[PDB]
Amino acid sequence: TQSPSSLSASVGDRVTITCRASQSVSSAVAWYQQKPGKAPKLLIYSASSLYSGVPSRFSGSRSGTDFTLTISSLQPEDFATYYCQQPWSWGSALITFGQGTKVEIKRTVAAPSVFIFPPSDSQLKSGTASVVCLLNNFYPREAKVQWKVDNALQSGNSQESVTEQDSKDSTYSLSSTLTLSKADYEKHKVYACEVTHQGLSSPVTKSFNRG
Amino acid sequence: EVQLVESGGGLVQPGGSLRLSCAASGFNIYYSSMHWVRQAPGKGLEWVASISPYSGSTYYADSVKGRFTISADTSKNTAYLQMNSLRAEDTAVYYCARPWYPWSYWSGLDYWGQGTLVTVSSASTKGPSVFPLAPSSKSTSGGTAALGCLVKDYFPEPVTVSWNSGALTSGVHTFPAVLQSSGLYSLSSVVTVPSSSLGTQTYICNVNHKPSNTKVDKKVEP
Amino acid sequence: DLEDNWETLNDNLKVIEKADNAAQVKDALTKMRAAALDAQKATPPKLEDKSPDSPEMKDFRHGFDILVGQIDDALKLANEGKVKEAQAAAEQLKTTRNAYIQKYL
Repeated sequence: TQSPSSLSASVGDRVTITCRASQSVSSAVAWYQQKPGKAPKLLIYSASSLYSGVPSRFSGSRSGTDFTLTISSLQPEDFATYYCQQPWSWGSALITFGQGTKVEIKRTVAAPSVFIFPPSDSQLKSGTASVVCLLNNFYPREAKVQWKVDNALQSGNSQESVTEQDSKDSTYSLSSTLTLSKADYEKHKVYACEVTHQGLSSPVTKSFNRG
Repeated sequence: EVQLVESGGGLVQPGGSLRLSCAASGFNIYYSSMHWVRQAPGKGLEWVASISPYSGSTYYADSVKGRFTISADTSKNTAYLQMNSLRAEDTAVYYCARPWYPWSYWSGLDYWGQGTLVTVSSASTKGPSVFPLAPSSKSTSGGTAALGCLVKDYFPEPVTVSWNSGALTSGVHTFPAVLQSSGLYSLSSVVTVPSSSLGTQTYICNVNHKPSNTKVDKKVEP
Repeated sequence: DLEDNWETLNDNLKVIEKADNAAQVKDALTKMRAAALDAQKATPPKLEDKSPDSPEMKDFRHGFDILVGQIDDALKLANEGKVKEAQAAAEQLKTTRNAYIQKYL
């Protein structure tokens, strides 16, 4: 139902994640770590107990109706998603997990390289056209991709996808796919992909003419 | 050393049934509390059910109450999650977990299975269609060029994309698949290359889709 | 009566902690299970004039399904000779009990 929150931080940073309880959070709470493709790992048990093999830079505390996970000095391998196990309340489900918090690497603004690709001839034979737009190696994650077909701005007929932060340069990349019927694709000439991002002083447009 | 090894996940249609296995090693599953925790693609952890075998006490989240049924076979030392009347929202990686003592679930779940993917969909397994993403003729005369492959209309996840059979990894970007409204997935994989190599060096994308036993090598050129 | 039922549970919990012989802890747990099951059918002040079908009353009786289950757990360990385990199990009812006082008092 819910996606994880996100948070940007550098190595060496002090980060404190807060989970909110509907009462005096008392002792029976836990904190988990999860990296993509892998099961969560128990980090802190019973509010403040350090699970075995967990570095001492992780700590867990509790105050009033709040309880917290603190990483005193973020290390490169601490970039992961963090989950809290909420304290039981009377009548509640036996175990409940909080929303989830993804810690990502802060880095300097990087503008995307932008490339557009017309549909193949193989695919036009099938009855569908897929115009693809690439935004390569940018940061931060927030980019806007405006599809223009013969200067008519489009909405509702594309899909996006973003990669996880690159392991080497901590950038993102995004693919947008405008999908038209073959008949609709041939009724138009100029296909443009307009990209706006914090790293661009003004939008970047990439386009081609059909034929 | 406590080990939890899962199985039984796979494909099932809406309304179908599927039974997951959590095989326990290193302890006697009779004296424990076993828990199922699931996670839908891109979302968070959701606790689903738990059983204390020795006592038979059993608990369920509301979202699965009446449809799912947790159980254990102590002779086989495994716990089960019988999933009936499944729906698309039940699509998730399902984990099994267990606390330190059979009664310490509220302090944390120490041990976790590796998880098994369950995909609920009426789609039939189908290999992908691969289309080229040809490099723009008018790219930087001596700079960077981008090319790739569009892997379209396959079910289920996953597909593997490689380039030049592994010889090409720098600059590769294989995107997460998106679920088209037909029920089939599609993704793209791109790589940036020196503009100069376009006329000489050869770029092939290798698209493997194990579920359907489909493997498509497609050459990309201007 | 509800407040009596909790007096039972809190007293008998102490009996388990302080017990000298397995017969003590089993007879304590048995007393606690009835008080728990008894309390489940009561209604507390904070929900005096709430429908028996309401969310609040469903929550009330649901919480007791946990408390009874945890007792049943300890009772089974005791009946099976895992009597030290049954004692540690019973410490968990303090967490359950804290969730009660937090919510209804």
